Amino acid sequence: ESADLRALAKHLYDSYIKSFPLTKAKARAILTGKTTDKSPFVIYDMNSLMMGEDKIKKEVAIRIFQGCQFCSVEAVQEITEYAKSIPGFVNLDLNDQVTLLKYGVHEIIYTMLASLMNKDGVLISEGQGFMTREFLKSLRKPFGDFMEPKFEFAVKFNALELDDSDLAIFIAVIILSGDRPGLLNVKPIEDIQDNLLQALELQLKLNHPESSQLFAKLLQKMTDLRQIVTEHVQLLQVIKKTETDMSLHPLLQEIYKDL
Amino acid sequence: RHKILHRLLQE
Repeated sequence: ESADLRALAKHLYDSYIKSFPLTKAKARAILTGKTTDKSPFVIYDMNSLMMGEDKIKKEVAIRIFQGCQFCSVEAVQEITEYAKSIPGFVNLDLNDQVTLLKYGVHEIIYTMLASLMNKDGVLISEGQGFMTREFLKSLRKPFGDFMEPKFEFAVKFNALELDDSDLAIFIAVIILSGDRPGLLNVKPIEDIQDNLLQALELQLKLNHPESSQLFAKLLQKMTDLRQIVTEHVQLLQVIKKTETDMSLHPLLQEIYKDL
Repeated sequence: RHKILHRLLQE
């Protein structure tokens, strides 16, 4: 019934608060100055970048791209911790869990990245940096076209004014996608996603009673996500070829290969 | 095959 679906939205929301340190809540506080706490160090150019190293953790584009690698890796670890709390996920065939995560974590990275973005830039190092969108375009090809698709998604996506408790179910719906290439056993995956989709719809009716067909609007964006992902994998294919001083992190390499 | 993922999962 409706009761069991609110319980599921609650379990998911709690796991999400526990698994993800910088939530959309904090991120909007920071981005609005409404935190009334220490503003982030703004990185708008080459000099601001190198002055910034104190609040952050050989070529600039190559250094930016490879620093995002450590962030991606800690994201994959947070998202993997999170998936394990999705009821019935860990009881799946371990080979299915790996496949769902492999195809899922980048779609969730771009989903949650949008929480940290406005039209002008994106929070970095857990909200204590803010790197400008223009500075990121300012990078040298093929690095100047890396974050611009994500800024483009984030501005349309942030329109739906979702909050952490909507995103917690939405994330879980993305992971439990029964149509991932290579799934040994689709049905029990689709059983869980059916429940999650029902929980998401309830949550969206309750938390946004004025907002209408937010549920429908949000399922079409799960498509926008897959293309920002395939576009992303190609741009890596290119720079893995054109730039071979660069090291791809082992974990990132496990994911993107056979994708 | 996916030894870091297998390991993050089964951790």
